[PDB]
Amino acid sequence: GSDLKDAEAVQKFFLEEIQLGEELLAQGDYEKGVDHLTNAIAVCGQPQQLLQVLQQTLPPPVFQMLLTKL
Amino acid sequence: GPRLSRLLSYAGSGC
Repeated sequence: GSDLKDAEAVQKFFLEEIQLGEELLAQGDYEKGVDHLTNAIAVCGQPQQLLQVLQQTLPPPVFQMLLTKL
Repeated sequence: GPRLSRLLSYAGSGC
């Protein structure tokens, strides 16, 4: 009930942040792009799989900066 | 909400 609403709000934010971030990376804004991806990672309960996926899809120096941000 | 694309992406993330 409220549990569904809680989960809905997180799932919307998660996908919206990843999609905003992806678009900023396409636009060559890595700075703001990574900031949004770190918002998606923040709401991720168990992020290790997500981080391994990001590591496959990002240049390593960018993955590395992302880690330094969390 | 719920939307399939949010459900799928979240399931795909393993989060």
